[PDB]
Order: sequence, then C-alpha cells, then structure tokens
Amino acid sequence: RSITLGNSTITTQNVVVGYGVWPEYLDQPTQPDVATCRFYTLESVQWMKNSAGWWWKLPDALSQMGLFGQNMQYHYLGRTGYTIHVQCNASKFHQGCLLVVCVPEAEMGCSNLNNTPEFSELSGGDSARMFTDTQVGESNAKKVQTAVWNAGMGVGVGNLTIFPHQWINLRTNNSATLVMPYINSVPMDNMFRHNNLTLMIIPFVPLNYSEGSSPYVPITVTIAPMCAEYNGL
Amino acid sequence: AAGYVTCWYQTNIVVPADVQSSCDILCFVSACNDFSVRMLKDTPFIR
Amino acid sequence: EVKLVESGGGLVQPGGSLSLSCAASGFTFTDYYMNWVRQPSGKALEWLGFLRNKANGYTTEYSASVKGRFTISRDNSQSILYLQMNALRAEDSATYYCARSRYYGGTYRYALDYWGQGTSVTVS
Amino acid sequence: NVLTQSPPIMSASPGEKVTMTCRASSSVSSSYLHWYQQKSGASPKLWIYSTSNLASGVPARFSGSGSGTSYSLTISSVEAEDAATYYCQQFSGYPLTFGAGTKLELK
Amino acid sequence: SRSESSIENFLCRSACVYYATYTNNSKKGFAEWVINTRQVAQLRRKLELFTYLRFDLELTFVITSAQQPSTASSVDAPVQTHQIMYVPPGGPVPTKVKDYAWQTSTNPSVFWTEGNAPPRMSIPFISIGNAYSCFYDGWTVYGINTLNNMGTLYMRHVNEAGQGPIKSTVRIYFKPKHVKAWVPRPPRLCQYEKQKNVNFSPIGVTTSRTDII
Repeated sequence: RSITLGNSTITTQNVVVGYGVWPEYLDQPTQPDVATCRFYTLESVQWMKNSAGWWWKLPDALSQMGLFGQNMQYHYLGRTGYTIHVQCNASKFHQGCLLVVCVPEAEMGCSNLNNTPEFSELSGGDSARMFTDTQVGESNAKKVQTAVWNAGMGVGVGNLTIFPHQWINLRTNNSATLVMPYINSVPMDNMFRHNNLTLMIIPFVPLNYSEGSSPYVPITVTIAPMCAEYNGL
Repeated sequence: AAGYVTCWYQTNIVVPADVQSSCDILCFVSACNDFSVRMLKDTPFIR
Repeated sequence: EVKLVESGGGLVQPGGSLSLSCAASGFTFTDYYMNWVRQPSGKALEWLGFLRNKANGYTTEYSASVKGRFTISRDNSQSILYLQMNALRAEDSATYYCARSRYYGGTYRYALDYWGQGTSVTVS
Repeated sequence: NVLTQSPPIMSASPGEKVTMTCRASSSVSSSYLHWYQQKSGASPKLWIYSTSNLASGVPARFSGSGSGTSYSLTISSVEAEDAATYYCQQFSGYPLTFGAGTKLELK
Repeated sequence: SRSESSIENFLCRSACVYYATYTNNSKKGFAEWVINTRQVAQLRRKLELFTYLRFDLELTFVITSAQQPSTASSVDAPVQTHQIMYVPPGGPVPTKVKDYAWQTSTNPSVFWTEGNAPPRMSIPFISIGNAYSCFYDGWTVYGINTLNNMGTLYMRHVNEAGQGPIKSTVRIYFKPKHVKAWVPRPPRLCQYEKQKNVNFSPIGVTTSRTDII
C-alpha cells in the first residue's frame, strides 16, 4: 500500500509477472535510474455502453512524457521493462468485465488488402486508439482494420488469453497489475522504429446500469519503466 | 515566488443511483515539528 | 418518438457546391449511427455513407463512387447532421433522405429504421 | 454484389396468397438481409429485419424466409393497404446495395 | 504417450515448398527462389504459433527431366548435369544464364549428374540476431524485418544443347533441425491473403448452430 517511486506516489492494496521472469539488467551502456523510474499516468478513457476496446503501443505512448521522451531522441538504442497498473472505479450498481492483456509484437493488418497502415493510425501519441464493433471499409487508402472480434491481427479474440493477462470483473475485482520483461531477439533495439509491446483492453460483457447512475466508468492506466539502460558516450 | 499546491481532476465522480453527486473537501494545516522562529515583533491584525 | 427533418435542398449549377442539413429530435443523438440514402426519380435506392456514434470515435465510411466528393459530419453543440457536397455532376439530381440505425440485440445489424421526410436537390 | 428481385411487376387480388423473391449473386449471410416498403410518394419504412423477424407496428400477415443466396417474402392474405413497392437490402462487403424493387398492384 | 507433441517432433518435417521449370536453350531458363517460410499455407500456420524461432536447415531437390519435341534426325544426348547455386544474404545475383555471378568463389553450389541420389545440402543458422522473427511490429515500409534474410537459390543446366531441347522441373524440399521456439501465439483464424504481410478480411468466429440449447 502507498508505494512511491521517484517523486510520484500511487495507492494500491495480486500481481501477475510476465513469462515467469523479473525485469533485470544485462560499446558500453549507461544506466539512468533516478529520472526515469516514476509513474507516468496516462490520462483516462471513458467506458460507455456500446464501447469496443482500446489499445496503446508501449514505447510510443511515453514518447512525449517528460525525461523519458528526451532519452528516446538523444540515445539511439535502449531496452526497458514495464510495470502496468490498470484500475477502473465503479460503484456496486454497475456490471461488466474487462480483459487486460499485453501482446508482444502485435503486427496489425491494413483495411486495404494491398497496402500497410500509416504511422498516425497505428499509435496515437499518448492517446488511446479505439476498436470498432463494425467493419472498416475497403475503399479507404490506409487505415487499421479494427473489427474487434478478430482483434485487428486476424486471430480469434477468445484465444487472446495465452499472452500474460488479467481479468477485471466489476463484481469482485477492481484493479489489475502486470509486470513485463524485455522480449526481443537482438539484445538492444531502437525505440522509434519498433514497438515491442501492445497493451489491449477489451470489454467482453458490456457495461450496464439502471436509470439514474452515472453513465460512464473511467479507466486509469499507469506505466512505470523498470531497469532501463541506453547506449552511448 | 514560493510554490503552489494546485489540485486537478483525474476522473469524474462516479456515483450510483439515488445518491447525491456534489461532494465537498476539507483541508488542514499544521507545523511539521522542526521549525524555528526568531525576532519577535507585534502583529498587524489590529487597529 | 423519433422525429427527423432535413432541409437545404434546391437548385444548383453543375460544378458547384451545396450543403444539406438534417435535424434530429426525440432521442439521444450521440448513440445511433446516422446514414444518408439518396434516390433518383422513381428508381432504385443508393447508399452514400454513415457516421458512427460517440462510443466508436465519430468516424465515417463513405461509398465508393462519392469518396472524396461528399463529406459527412455532425455538430458538437446541438443535435444536427451535415452533408457537404462538392463538384456536382448531372447524375446527382435525386431525393436525399436521412436515416437512423439501431442495435437490435447487442449486435449491429445493418438495418435503417427511422427515415426522414426527404429533401430534393436538382442540378441543371 | 448485386440483388435481383423477381418479378418487377406483380398483381394480386384481395384474399389470395402471394410471394416475391430476392436473389443475390454471391452468398449473403442470413442476419444481414432486410426488407423495406415504400408507398407512393412517401418515405420508406423498415418491414422485416434479419430475414425472418417482424418490425414494430407491422401486421402479422407478412413472413420472410429463405437462406443461402435466395430469399423470399410471402404475404398470407392480401389486403387493401399493402399495395406498394418492396426492396431488399444486403451486406456482404461495402457498400450496402439495395434491390431493384417489386411493385404490388391490387386487382 | 506425451512425446509426439514435443517441438522437435512437431516442426521437423519435410514439405514441398517450391516447384519450378527451366529449359536449357531458351536463354532465360533458370530457376529462382528467395528462401522464406511464408510460401505454402500449411507450413506457415504451423510456424506462426510461435514468435521467435531458431533452426538449421536441410534442403533436398528432386530434379527430373523431360524431352521437348525436337525437329528430327536421331536425337541422342548424354546424361545431364545441373548446378544449384546458393547465394548468401548480400551477395552477387545472376540475371542471365551465362553470367559472371555463376563462376564466383564465395557462393557454395552443388553439381549433380542424373541417375544418382538427390542432392542434399544443409544451411546453418545465418542471422545477426539471436533468433529468427516470425512477426515484426515496426518499420524497416511497415513490417519487413530485414534481419532474418536467409538467401536465394538458383538452378541451371551446364550442358549446351546440340540436337534437342530438354526442360526440367525441380521440387525443393524443406526440413528444419534443432528447433527452439519461444513465446507461443494463438493460431490464425482468417485466411491467408498475401505473402508479404498479415492482411486479412474479417470473418465470423465460429460456424453457427440453430439455437443455444
């Protein structure tokens, strides 16, 4: 309860950690720790009745967030781990169920059958992109196919639980916590050309309430980099 | 300048049915126990 | 009750521009998909495009023939719906409707339940 | 994908049982095919959605059926207010194509 | 009986991946194949269950010939001989039959007469990174990953024709060895539309039944 890191502090009370490993350290690298290990709270999204889902690309959502956005442009390479806190706050009269998963290397498919999606439509800079519950048209040039029952990757949406996941059920649970190590082939990669993780939030059983209650339940995502090291002189 | 203690909305106040939504917040202040004073003068809260 | 009126039609030169407007009353406007269906003089109907609700990000999906020429958008303050037309040709003389969509189960079948009274646009 | 209705003009006396068809070029799913009814000089109205379910405020004489690529709408008893034009709609990919139209003239 | 589901017994199989023809006299008869895993649809689905792989390779070519209709006058030819050149990633590439790139020194090639056992050869794990990458969410053009590039193959005759044309086919077979997998992924539901990317068309999740009960 009431953990602190750097100059930021959140309040907690079960944590699922990666593929069984904890994030740890390894020309020559430098390791900065006093100015990157803090909780960058992304701003809150709203969960309405006919909502579909959200996704963030992970070393892209912190590209403008303070000093971590400066070390992405100054240093060429780097490798980090992450620690994700998700918590939505509803009363005892709401109902629903989320799925918080963290997909590594989530390559998405374009709407047009021949092209590839552009940069502005894969990742919103510190802003959540949205799935849809209908199809995306074929006639538009280059946009991400966001049919939520195929999860944008051409896969079954039910089988997405093989990745490290955690259920948020508003009857009994309220929050979720994930710890993800660095999963890549090369031991140190670029941070602009590549997005090695993807955090997805999908509502399976949709929100429902009576007449009178507040018609939206906000979600809060809080990310903190762990054991980061860059490469340069 | 000497500082600011501004406070911001993160999310809204989610509330169930048949409950009021307008809630209030009180604020307290104290001394942290390691602080000193010197050079007594008279107070300006007088005529 | 669902009450949809629309206005803005009239005569306009080929190669010109014209902006329609469809007003909605009687329901929450930020919850339903809003379509646009035109129809020529006693012929088969044609579908133009719709605009999604607030829970899906207010995106648009035009048809193939009117892509780049027409533009569907809504106004943030009050409940009204627009359609910005550009580069009109002779075959765009039709009767324009303004339909609503709804969720039947929790699914979205592609039906159009409530239709407007229909405005007319001619070119010459 | 195109829809071809048949027949274009169809006449029926009051009291008989009549039917029309709506044939697609490719396979259209059964939950994405609807029927409309437009009277003379009026806005169209939704009649049957998801190929077998009645709309709100429609009489119980109408009933749709069919699957695969051939669908049909049959009227049990013909009355005096159901003389109009009927369209069928589909969706397999964008755009949403309407049918040609079957006109029902009373006898 | 829990051992046939091991990774060594699940991916180390042989599969026909390519099938091409080339004739000798038509001055543009020579085969070509850029080595990838996304060629045939059945082997691709068994390899996209995992994200990072690492394997050696074993290729075996079943080369046969067939006599084309010549003109006349007692066609007789001796036994034929084929050359199967392998170009490493970042090497010289031929463009005609008689070219400089065939007689180079650092392109390992096999020579095979007809009527013997088919010519096996083995390619080790060639990459800069520590593992092949079956997926890549990032730019180089989107989703290319220029790091796992294994090279190309080239086939041609080495006998010049004197009285009759001969065309020949070749079926490249494919067999991984010492496979290691990492990070499993859910199996692909939609169909395979293109070779380069992961583009698709949306489809329903499961085939339907008439009711819930």
